[PDB]
Amino acid sequence: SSKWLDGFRKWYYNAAGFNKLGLMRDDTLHETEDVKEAIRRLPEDLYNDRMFRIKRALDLTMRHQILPKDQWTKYEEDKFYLEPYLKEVIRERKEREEWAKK
Amino acid sequence: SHTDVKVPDFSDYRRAEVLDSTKSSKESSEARKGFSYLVTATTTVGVAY
Amino acid sequence: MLSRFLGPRYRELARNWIPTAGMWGTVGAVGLVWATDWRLILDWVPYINGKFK
Amino acid sequence: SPTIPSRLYSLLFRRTSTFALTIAVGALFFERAFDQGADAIYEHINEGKLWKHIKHKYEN
Amino acid sequence: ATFAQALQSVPETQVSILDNGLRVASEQSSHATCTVGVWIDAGSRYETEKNNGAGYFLEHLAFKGTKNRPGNALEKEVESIGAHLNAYSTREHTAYLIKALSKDLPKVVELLADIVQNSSLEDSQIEKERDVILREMQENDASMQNVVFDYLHATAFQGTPLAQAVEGPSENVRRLSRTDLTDYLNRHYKAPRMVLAAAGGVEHQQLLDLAQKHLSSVSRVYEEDAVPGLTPCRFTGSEIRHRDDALPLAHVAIAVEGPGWANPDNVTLQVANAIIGHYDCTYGGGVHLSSPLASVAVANKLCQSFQTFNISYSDTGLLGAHFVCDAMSIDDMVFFLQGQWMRLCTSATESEVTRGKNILRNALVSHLDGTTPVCEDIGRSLLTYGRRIPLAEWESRIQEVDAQMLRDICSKYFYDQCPAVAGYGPIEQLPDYNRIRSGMFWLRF
Amino acid sequence: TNMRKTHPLFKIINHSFIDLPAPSNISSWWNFGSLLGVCLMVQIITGLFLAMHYTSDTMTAFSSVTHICRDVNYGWLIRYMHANGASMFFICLFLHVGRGLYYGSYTFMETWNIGVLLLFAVMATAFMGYVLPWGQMSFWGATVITNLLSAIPYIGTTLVEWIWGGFSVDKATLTRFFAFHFILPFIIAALAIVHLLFLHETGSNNPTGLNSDADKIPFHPYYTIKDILGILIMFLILMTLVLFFPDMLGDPDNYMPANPLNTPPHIKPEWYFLFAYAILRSIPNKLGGVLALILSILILALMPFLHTSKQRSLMFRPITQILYWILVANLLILTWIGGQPVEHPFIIIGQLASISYFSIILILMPISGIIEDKMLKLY
Amino acid sequence: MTNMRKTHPLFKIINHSFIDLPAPSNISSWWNFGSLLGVCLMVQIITGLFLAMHY
Ligand SMILES: CCCCCCCCCCCCCCCCCC(=O)OC[C@H](COP(=O)(O)OCCN)OC(=O)CCCCCCCCCCCCCCCCC
Ligand code: HEM
Ligand code: HEM
Ligand code: HEM
Ligand code: HEM
Repeated sequence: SSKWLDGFRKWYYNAAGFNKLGLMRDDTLHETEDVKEAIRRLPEDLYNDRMFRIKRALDLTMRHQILPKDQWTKYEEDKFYLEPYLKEVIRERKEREEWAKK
Repeated sequence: SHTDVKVPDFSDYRRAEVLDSTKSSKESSEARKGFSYLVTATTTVGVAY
Repeated sequence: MLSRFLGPRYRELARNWIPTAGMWGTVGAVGLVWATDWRLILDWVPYINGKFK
Repeated sequence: SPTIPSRLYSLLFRRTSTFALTIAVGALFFERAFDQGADAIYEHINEGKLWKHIKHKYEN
Repeated sequence: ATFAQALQSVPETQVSILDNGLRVASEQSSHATCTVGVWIDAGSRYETEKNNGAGYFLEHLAFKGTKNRPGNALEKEVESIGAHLNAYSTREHTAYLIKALSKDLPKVVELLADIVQNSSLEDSQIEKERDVILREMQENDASMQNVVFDYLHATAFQGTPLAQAVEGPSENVRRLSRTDLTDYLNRHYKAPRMVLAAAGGVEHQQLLDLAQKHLSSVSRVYEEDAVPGLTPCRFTGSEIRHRDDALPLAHVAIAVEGPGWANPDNVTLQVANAIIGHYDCTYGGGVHLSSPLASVAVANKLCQSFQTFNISYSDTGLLGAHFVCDAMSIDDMVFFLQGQWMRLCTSATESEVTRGKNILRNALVSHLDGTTPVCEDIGRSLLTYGRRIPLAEWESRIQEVDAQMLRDICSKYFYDQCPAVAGYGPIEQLPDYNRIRSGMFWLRF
Repeated sequence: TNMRKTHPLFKIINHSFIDLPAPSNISSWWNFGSLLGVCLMVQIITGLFLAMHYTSDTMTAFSSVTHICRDVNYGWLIRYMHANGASMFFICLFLHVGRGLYYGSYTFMETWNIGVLLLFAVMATAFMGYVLPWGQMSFWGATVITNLLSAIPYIGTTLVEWIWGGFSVDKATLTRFFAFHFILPFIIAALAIVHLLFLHETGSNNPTGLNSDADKIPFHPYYTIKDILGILIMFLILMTLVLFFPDMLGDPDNYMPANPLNTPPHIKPEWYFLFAYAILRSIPNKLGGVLALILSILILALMPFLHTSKQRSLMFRPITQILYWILVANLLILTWIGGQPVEHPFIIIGQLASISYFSIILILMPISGIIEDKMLKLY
Repeated sequence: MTNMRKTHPLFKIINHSFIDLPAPSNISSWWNFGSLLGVCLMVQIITGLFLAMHY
């Protein structure tokens, strides 16, 4: 966990390949009701940054190109911008479901 | 006036058990529904055959 | 009951709707033996057995 | 007394599943009765002409 | 303190009967102000379509002067003590009530002595109240909710005395004379049909002494010795639809026949209404209201508002819902509303039954706060039930309702019935009666 | 004013093909879908010109087909493009389903289910069409696969007597197979209309799997000329497969007349069925083999409920990419094994191939999805 | 909660054409012949399908 799991996480981040399209991790998440609500709750700056990064990725995958290596999203600089919003939406959905159980 | 309107006479059209205005319903509604749904059930039986 | 239909309320819905589903299953079984003219089950009744199907 | 359509509605025609069960059982009994009656009408109008009336001289 | 013995700590209404058959009932509390009223079994259901507006016209004239106090002097007798004098008339019950202080308790009974006994009907007052009531109904037909409820009573109770409005048609208002009002007062303001109710800082013995000394001369004797019977009314499943596209949004009410007062399953029906409840556009909860009709109506923005009613009369009544919405959603609201009714006939679970019981308990206790609602309940209960039901008895009757008898009662009254529909406004998308009649049952049941 | 948006017939064409928003980054694989439609039309058109001379009778079916090839003007051309167009139809169909599996296109559940209904219909249509020329392989393949369809106790024997119209495969079976083979492509065309209708409520998927609503382009003129180019490439492949190797994919044993007493040493279906055939004989029980064939073709229907990743496409999932390509490799091995006789070592290879196929689809891909979810620090 | 009659797409199509289609109230028995032509077309398809199985 100390030595190579972080190293294997870095190698897997390089190998998965959304960093060379300029995407962050949370841009790659497939939408559900939860993800759409979490995106709807985002502020305007992060929403506009996300949508520009997504359409830049679609432009790059149109031409079958990738970003230059200095413009690849770094593993440490990758911010998890969405997942507190997603965790709050998941928590309130679980609260609604457990109320509907009883 | 909204109080000036009233429903006209339907005594040419309504059934004999609901013709009497001073007798309450929910005494013959089951018989009327049973007769109409009996017609529906019998023609459903014929169509199914 | 995949992940979140487990509770007292859906148990109550099941206890309300199994009699209706059982009556519908009786309808389906009677329609099956009626349409297919099943030799095993239609041969118990006294009335239909005049033509012996 | 409650009438015959009243008991039919309160006992069979109220729900839809009991309605469908009544329709199915009535279809069974009705196809039995109708087929026997229509067939019997058919040999009563055509007596001595069908094969079933004359398969006694040659059946042995 | 448990709710049951806290409900038992409420003081009991004391009821007593004079030699005229007039009932006198009082409830004592610690308030400095009292509410005293007279309740009479004289509504529009006791009329014979030539005196169709006699009760409304009489309740207009009743504060205009007596044979002892000529006109405005009566007003001074109310306004020099700060008392508030009020009257209303339903289709069955007519009330003259007044809120005053306790120290003025004798003299105010004097007013209810001669309001219902010695009303003086001056002819100038007759034509003045005639054209006042004409412009009053010309004002009242603008309110689409009153129009829809009067249309619902017209189409639900066709050819019966319960279809007609309390105000009556405009042609009788220009035709009621002095002798007809005298005949109505003689036939219907009799002794055994009158309940003198008091609530608040009153004592039953002092109220009885005042009631004897004032109202011991109320008639009890008949004019033509022909008892006006209160016949059963035939509920008719039908529709009425007044299409007016210039109106901004439509009011639609759908009802079925309900049991009335004497049938205890009415309480069960109340819990059913408490499951569906009400919704308005100016609420606060939003999508998180417990009522699924309200939640879907705010999720799809279907309706401006809806409410559920259980109106009762002598061995009959109406039971249903009324919604105002824009035109483009009308049928969808109907569909959703009908679906809720079908759930209450088929899939009633104990959680919403407990919620509806709690809502009915809180609404029933909180409605009986105030001397005027307590006096209203006393007078209406002694006219309808013949006795005052204590709130502990209501609590015991509520507590016996579970989900099984709820869906039994709802399958009795809602499932596969013929409703009465009343629409007003842009009601083109309001479905035809065969669609509502098909929505009164499920094919999955 | 304009007819493209107001005329009720041109409004449908404009909404479906002209001003339809499509993702700007979809690869050539999406062209396969339109190619399938083109193949359908081609098959239907060529099928109609086979029907103007075909005689559905066991005495004069083989003779009628030879008369089509030898005496009808360009009749050999129409017959061999019908056969190789059936083969090209199945190639495009397989790549269409592979595109659906790889890029997470099964989350459109209604479109996916109308798809697997279409797949069932075209498999049955190709089966009865292959029975139609009434050679040795047609008769014996029909007899073998329908007799193993008869394996259900108390029900299957009455169903196989009803399907055959007699004791075995005979003239009634040939004529009813001709009627069914003619009429099934029109239900296929209507189901393709419903397929496209269920697609167009939500739009196409893109290779990245992301929301392409930030960057979409009209279908005209881009994907119009892209699908035209794909049509031209497909017609190159098809006309090379007809004009140069007309029976490379075919089977020579179908060129003898149907002798009912001449059992061939090998009996095979066509190649596009063969993998299911190798799943059929991988179990030594007839109920087990037929039901396993049903699960091997209905596991596509079970696929949308076996998705566990918080992502959609396999573009950012390398382990599940490896498992997918192992699955495709296993499918290729199953096709080769179903081509092969039932001897050593083909029986154990086929058994391990079917076991690994069901294990990879059912078990290993959700495990790989949850492993990659844990690996990406989100679970 | 939604209405599956008016939101599901092919259910929306059949609801537009067959259930909630605004038709004139006074059309006579001469307006039944379009549906008669449709059902007779369907009868022709089914009976010809069963005829072509032996022709
Ligand atoms: C830690 C790995 C490091 C690799 C370093 C390679 C050189 C790196 C420097 C040069 C750059 C080369 C190009 C880089 C390509 C992309 C990055 C890369 O190398 O990825 C490695 C690749 C995918 O990585 P990952 O998914 O993590 O591997 C898991 C292994 N299963 O994984 C692989 O390539 C491994 C694939 C193994 C597949 C084995 C399949 C065996 C089973 C096949 C059965 C088929 C059916 C048989 C019949 C069944 C029935 C009998
Ligand atoms: C009868 C043969 C078939 C025809 C004619 C057909 C037709 C089409 C067409 C025209 C499209 C739109 C163009 C495209 O996106 O490629 C499409 C897309 C699609 N088809 Fe089919 N299809 C067929 C078979 C199947 C099968 C068998 C499946 C299921 C495995 C399927 C599932 C899909 C899916 C999921 C899409 C959506 C594409 C995406 O957004 O990724 N199709 N099909
Ligand atoms: C309505 C359209 C169609 C008609 C009228 C039709 C008609 C025919 C006819 C008459 C034959 C026998 C003539 C011959 O074998 O050369 C035939 C064979 C065949 N058809 Fe079709 N067909 C149609 C669509 C299809 C489709 C969509 C497929 C693909 C699934 C297909 C696959 C085949 C195959 C594989 C053969 C056997 C070719 C061979 O002799 O090897 N047909 N078809
Ligand atoms: C193939 C046979 C035909 C079918 C299946 C068919 C089907 C229909 C149907 C279902 C309707 C609507 C119901 C009705 O109004 O009766 C209709 C209406 C109509 N059809 Fe046809 N039709 C056929 C032949 C024709 C022909 C030959 C004409 C032209 C002379 C025609 C002209 C019309 C017109 C003008 C209407 C509308 C009449 C109205 O709205 O009152 N149809 N058809
Ligand atoms: C696609 C559906 C249809 C099929 C498969 C079909 C098939 C056939 C077949 C096999 C026959 C020969 C049987 C015989 O003649 O005894 C036939 C005859 C005939 N069909 Fe059709 N048919 C279809 C639709 C129609 C339609 C729509 C019409 C026109 C209303 C029609 C009119 C006729 C007529 C008039 C005959 C001659 C009947 C006779 O003289 O015996 N068919 N059809």
